[PDB]
Amino acid sequence: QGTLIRVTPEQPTHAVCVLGTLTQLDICSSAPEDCTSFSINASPGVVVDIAHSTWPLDPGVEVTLTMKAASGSTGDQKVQISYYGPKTPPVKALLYLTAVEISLCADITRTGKVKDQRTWTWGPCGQGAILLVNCDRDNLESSAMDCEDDEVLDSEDLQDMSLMTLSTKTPKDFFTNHTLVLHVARSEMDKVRVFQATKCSVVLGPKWPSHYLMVPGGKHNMDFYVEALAFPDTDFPGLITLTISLLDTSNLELPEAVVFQDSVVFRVAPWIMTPNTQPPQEVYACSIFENEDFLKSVTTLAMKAKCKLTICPEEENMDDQWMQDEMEIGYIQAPHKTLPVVFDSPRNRGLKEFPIKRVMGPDFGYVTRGPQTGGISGLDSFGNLEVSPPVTVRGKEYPLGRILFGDSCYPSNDSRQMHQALQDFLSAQQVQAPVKLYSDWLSVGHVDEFLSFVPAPDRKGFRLLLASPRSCYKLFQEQQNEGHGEALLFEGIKKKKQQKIKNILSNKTLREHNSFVERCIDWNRELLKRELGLAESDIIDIPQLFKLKEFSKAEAFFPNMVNMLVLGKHLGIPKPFGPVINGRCCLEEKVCSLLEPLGLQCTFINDFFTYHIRHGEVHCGTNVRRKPFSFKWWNMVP
Amino acid sequence: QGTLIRVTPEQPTHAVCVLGTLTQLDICSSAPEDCTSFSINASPGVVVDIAHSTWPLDPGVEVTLTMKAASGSTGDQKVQISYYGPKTPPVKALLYLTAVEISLCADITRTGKVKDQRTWTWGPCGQGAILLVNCDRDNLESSAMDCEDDEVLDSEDLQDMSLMTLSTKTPKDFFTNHTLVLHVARSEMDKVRVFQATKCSVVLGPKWPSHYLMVPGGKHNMDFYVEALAFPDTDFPGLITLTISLLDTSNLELPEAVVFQDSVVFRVAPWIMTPNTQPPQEVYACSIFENEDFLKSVTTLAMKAKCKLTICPEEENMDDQWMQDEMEIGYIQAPHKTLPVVFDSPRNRGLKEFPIKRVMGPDFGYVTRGPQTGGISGLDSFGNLEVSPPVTVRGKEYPLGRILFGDSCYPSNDSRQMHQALQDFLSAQQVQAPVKLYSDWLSVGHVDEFLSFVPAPDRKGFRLLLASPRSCYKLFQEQQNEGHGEALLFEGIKKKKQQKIKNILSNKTLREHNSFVERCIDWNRELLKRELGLAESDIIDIPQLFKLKEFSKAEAFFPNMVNMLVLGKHLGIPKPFGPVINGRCCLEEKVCSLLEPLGLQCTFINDFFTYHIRHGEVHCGTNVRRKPFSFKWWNMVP
Ligand SMILES: [Ca+2]
Ligand SMILES: [Ca+2]
Ligand SMILES: [Ca+2]
Ligand SMILES: [Ca+2]
Ligand SMILES: [Ca+2]
Ligand SMILES: [Ca+2]
Ligand SMILES: [Ca+2]
Ligand SMILES: [Ca+2]
Ligand SMILES: [Ca+2]
Ligand SMILES: [Ca+2]
Repeated sequence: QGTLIRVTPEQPTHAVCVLGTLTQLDICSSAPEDCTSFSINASPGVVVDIAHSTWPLDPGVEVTLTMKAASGSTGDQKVQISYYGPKTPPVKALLYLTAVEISLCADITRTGKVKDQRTWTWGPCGQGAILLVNCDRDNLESSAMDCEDDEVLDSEDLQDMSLMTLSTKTPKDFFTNHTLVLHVARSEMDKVRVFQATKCSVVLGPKWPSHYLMVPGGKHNMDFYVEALAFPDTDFPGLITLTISLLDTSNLELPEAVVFQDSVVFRVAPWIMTPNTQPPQEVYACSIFENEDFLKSVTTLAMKAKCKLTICPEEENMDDQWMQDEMEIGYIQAPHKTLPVVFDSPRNRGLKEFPIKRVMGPDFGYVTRGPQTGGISGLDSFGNLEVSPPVTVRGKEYPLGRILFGDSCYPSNDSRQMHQALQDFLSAQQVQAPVKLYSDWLSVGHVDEFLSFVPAPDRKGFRLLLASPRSCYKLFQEQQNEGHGEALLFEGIKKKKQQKIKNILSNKTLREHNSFVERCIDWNRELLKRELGLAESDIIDIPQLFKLKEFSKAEAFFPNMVNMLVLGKHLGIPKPFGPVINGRCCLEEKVCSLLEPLGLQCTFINDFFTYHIRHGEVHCGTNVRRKPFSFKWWNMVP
Repeated sequence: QGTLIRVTPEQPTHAVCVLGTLTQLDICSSAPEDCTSFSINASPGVVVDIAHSTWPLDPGVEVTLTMKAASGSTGDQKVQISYYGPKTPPVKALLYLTAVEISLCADITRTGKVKDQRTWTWGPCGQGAILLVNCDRDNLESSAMDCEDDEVLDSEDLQDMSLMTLSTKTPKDFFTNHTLVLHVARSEMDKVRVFQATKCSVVLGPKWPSHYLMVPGGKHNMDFYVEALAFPDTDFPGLITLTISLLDTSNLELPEAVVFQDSVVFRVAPWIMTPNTQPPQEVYACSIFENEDFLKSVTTLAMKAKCKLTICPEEENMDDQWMQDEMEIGYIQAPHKTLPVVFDSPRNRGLKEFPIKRVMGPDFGYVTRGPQTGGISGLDSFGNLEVSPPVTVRGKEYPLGRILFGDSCYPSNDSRQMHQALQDFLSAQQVQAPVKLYSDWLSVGHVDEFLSFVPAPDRKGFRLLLASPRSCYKLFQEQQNEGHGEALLFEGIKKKKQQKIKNILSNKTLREHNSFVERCIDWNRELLKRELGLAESDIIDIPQLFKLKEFSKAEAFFPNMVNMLVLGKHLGIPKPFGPVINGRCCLEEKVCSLLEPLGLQCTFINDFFTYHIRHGEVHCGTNVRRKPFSFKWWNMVP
């Protein structure tokens, strides 16, 4: 800020001046009469500026003091104002000043180093410290997030927290007559916790919003550790402001008087997803009855992609094989710390405990949203939550991509949507600027059922894959044209009725159902084209047929090959069991023919009696954790 | 959006094209073999563009159709694609198109007239309709806001609502196979209500988020009337989006298929305050026991300022004389309608019914916030809510000024604040960008106790007034210097102890208390200087003394003259009853000497045994409604 010091010849004044503050002098308000003019002398530590060697006494003349260094003792710098007139012997008003340093410091340049306007600004030319939600369990002992209680129990825990340092320089007796208090608005106290480091004891938090600091005179440095307890959300834009106030306590009869305030503003780091184009690090599945052979194929694939593997046994599954749906593995990121965090869906089926019990842990965060009992729908399953690779759309850059999730085309009595709380949560993270797609036409309702993304060595570095009946018809028609109309879809499967290409192509109901699906998909195609700035050369159609079953909702006619596992270049694609022609399933060949030229290795995994007949595939039965973007979210300008 | 139409020689295709849409053609995906090249002929209503007179058949060649006018009948425009090769006789794929107009229209230029990107943008170069919260009572009958029920009862009510028109142009039989639906996200349905005008019946609202529209083929225009039901707030940023979807219902077996969507986005108009610099229109007070003479002075003043007058009798007051505190009169503003709206404080003392019963009415809105029973504090009284005149601060313009309200310097066990719900509400209005000041040091705790603003003919067009002990000391000292030390403050008052200037100036405790107040005020001075971009020449000090009573909180030593009524140039200033010197109270003269040169007329109203001894003055016992800014809030860029 600044302060106006009001000087008089009545007697001397005493004031404090915090270094880095603009201090100002009111000279004319008590200049005695007889007087035209004034002069200023000051001790050598005080710099005096005058705009608008002695000056006339005009009320809009401006005088400012700054102080080069902290006072060694009270009143050790002096200012002397001398009023005089044509025939008037000079009179002196005296000002005794005490200078001090009060620097509340934090990582506002975002480099791991703590060294007027306290605002937070995005971009690489911007400013403001980052703060992480301390939502992992470093505490080996119990089952709660670190930040739910009032204590630092491990010292590891401090690595997650943000460092703020108060740095004072004062006369030795200064806190005789002054006290410093640290504080946070009541508005924000339930979202941050602040520990004083001496070991560590809480000083600010949900229970207390202010704390008198115990600070010795001289040069002193006090270290604070800060954790956030809430992600940005609909009712929290994600800034937390911490303030240091300096109080004058000189008069034992009067109340304390504020002399100086400074702040730092923190922005709580958002939860961020990883697209399939990000290198994989760890893979997840369930093990259930008659599953074994699916799991070896997956194991083989992980191994080729360097990935840690992780399975969930039937004692914990409770029959729930759909590892995709209960959770999503994202990250949070600060200059000093980056760590994965599981977004745990309120789906709450058999896998309900898996995210809490097995995933949340040392350097592994947890978050959840929406109602935990009831109020939910299939569209809340995280097979319906994906994210694009980075894209630029008509000049605006989405360096972390854009979250995608499925929705209906309009709300009705029969329509489903992802719960508002999740949608609200995802938008509040800002940096991935969610897009709504149309998936309610699918029986299960998930965007993973009609799309996937894969890395590609050229263009923008990926391909959007989309399921395409058009493409499967063209392929099958082609095969009929070269004589293979007799070929049998479902060849090699027992307790299932083979069907010939000729009878498939002639089936008019099937051709109708697929035309309706073609429309549902094409709608999303243009939608993705617009909202991700894609062109056709970014997109590849995967031959895929559907059918309409109950409520005229759409299921996969044969294994949904786009519902694949993407481990870098190693694809784990469902086994279509197509019509076999010249030794090979023509589906597999068509796919390979589209993906192998991009460096991709296609492994066809058999999921037929395990997952496909249960209305899901490989992607639906697995999950991946992947490398965080290198791009720092705070450099975006959402 | 756009649509991709996929053409084949297999058979002809049929499609709809909404005018103003980019329609695109996939030619290569089924071009028969034998074929190098293609040509396009089309009926005269279809415009064909090709980038990248006959063209080679390359998949990245681009073909787009636009249509000049609505179809008179189904398929009345044709496109014919001819594939051919070196030795291959031409083959034709046929596309039959139906063009239609679907224009959902609203006042997006903000001029009272309804005639791709559906976003709302601020500023005078921006775009997006405005929508008002229908929070008045045009319904003469009952006591609820118009918008709480599901019906339009008066036709006057429609003047408050916003007009949206659907404008279609189709073949006569078009809605044989297509249906239009109007909708709003479930997220927003509890905040808007939409009536179809035929008279008017609700079609969208809290209970229903979609509605099948009954629309004849041909040229038709359907009128909708929209009201909002919620102001922008912490959980509502203030946009409401209404969408028209076009569905294909051709196939009786398949589900409906979306063909086209368009939207309009409305922004719900914020509640806006009026500073004292805005011309007055209506004045409010109470009448109580032994009040009569206060009320005549006020009546006289209103009359000179052209103002409607309005009083509240003791049957309704219930002893509550503080008309300032229970309410604040602001406005809401759309291009088609502007109307005042009372913000009604949760204070809920004797005047509790006055805003509901007597102020809310025909072209008079109502709003309220915060808890209605308990949870409140004195700082929630609207003597603690003010607004500045328009100001520019370091280049950023605040054309409606900035709300000011009082707060503590930091939260403690003894501190008070205005309730979070009000603070949140005020910030959510955006356009007045509230500033927090320090008022908790006052016993009562209100910013009207230390500041006021008044119009001024020069400079920025106002003066900030601030209470100033400094100034009262200087004045009194001056009077002692010219011999009048003997003069008596409280001269002319019975049952009150006169005190001489000499004994006042010598009273060291009083001089101490006032020094502490001087600091509390000076803190706000710099605070206002910064946040309103003020300079000293914008500010005038009003001589005023205080004392500290209970919890060392500050009360007025003599009637708080800055707690005045401002009716344009006609000021209604409390009667200080100062020491009388040369026929006149020197306080009154000092004030007059500061204000009369700005054109201001100072009337000193006696409120001493009526209000001053009850810890409030003229401003505290009254209220004003004033002319809305002419500047349209939506032209701001907050
Ligand atoms: Ca802890
Ligand atoms: Ca931790
Ligand atoms: Ca769960
Ligand atoms: Ca950790
Ligand atoms: Ca997912
Ligand atoms: Ca109504
Ligand atoms: Ca109305
Ligand atoms: Ca009330
Ligand atoms: Ca009205
Ligand atoms: Ca007010």
